[PDB]
Amino acid sequence: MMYKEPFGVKVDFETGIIEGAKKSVRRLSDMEGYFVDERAWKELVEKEDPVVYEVYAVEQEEKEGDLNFATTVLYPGKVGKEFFFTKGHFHAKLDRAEVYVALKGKGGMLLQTPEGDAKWISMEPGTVVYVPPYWAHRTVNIGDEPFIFLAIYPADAGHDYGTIAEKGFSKIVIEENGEVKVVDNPRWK
Amino acid sequence: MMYKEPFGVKVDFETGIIEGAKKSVRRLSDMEGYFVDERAWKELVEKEDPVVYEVYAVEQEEKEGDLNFATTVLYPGKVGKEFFFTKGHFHAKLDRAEVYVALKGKGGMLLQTPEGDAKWISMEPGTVVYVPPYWAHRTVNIGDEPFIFLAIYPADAGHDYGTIAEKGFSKIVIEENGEVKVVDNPRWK
Repeated sequence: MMYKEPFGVKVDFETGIIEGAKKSVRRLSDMEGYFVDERAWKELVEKEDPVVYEVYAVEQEEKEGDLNFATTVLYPGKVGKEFFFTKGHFHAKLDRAEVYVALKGKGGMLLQTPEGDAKWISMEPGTVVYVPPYWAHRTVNIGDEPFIFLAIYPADAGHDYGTIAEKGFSKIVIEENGEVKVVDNPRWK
Repeated sequence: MMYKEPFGVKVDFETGIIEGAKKSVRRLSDMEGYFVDERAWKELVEKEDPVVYEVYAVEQEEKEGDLNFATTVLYPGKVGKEFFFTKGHFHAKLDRAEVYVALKGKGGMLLQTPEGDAKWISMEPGTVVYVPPYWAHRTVNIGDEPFIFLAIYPADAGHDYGTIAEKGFSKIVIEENGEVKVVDNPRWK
């Protein structure tokens, strides 16, 4: 049979860049509906429209058994009181796991079951997080430097319904009085 | 529903040690039959019998779509002219990818299809390697310090060590006149 060609690629742990990867940039204007304080979001778009995160994906063709990987630079910031985050993956094939790996910065992972029972895991350099089957997840930057991480998902997991852009997550992550706080999301029904 | 608990663990990128992950120690005496030079293997066993490599492993119950992960401290050394390696596996379920991430040290990967065609990939820090479906593989240390790395594989890939001592890999990796060389395995048939 014709076997796939194996390869090695370099990754900078200080910049998350992979040479040759499929780059993708998400600005704040690409995240309408996602943050709670919708007016802060408007003010911050017109006046800067900052970069929220960069992804560097190395994805295969979507077969059972095969693996994709991805680095993300998630930049620091706030939209109101709420911390910058990724859009949030919820899988098409639900019982896939994912392994995330912290490379540089301070952050964490917001997780939730389909019904919205929530879990928060802190992430410093070196922390490897196992996302189990059936869990949604989104990564948040809770520090002052870019949070960079490597992600390893199955090729056949996908991203769709259970949508985050209209529905979202049971809890949000915010800064109250210097301190980090996982609290309830008022927009979650 | 019954859902699995997500978690974080802490991986030291300077030492390989995952906290509370449970070690496997393979000392030279556990790799009988693996290195071309059987007689240098006996000699080096009698005298010292060192730990060739350690594995700190976080596994799930094997279940299509779940992932394990594990670091390896592959210690440095040689058996005659041939550098120290992992025993290396074909998977029990063959069409399964892995992804490796090199953390410290200097090394490489040896890879091979069921029919024998080899492939060598340099690994230094930053090197992520995609091990595609249907390939066996073995990690090799080629410098004077430990080669430490992380691996993420499908939880149900299983473990075929049998084809690899019995038959071998088609190519071995040795030091010859100071420079690292990848050559044919005299054992190979």
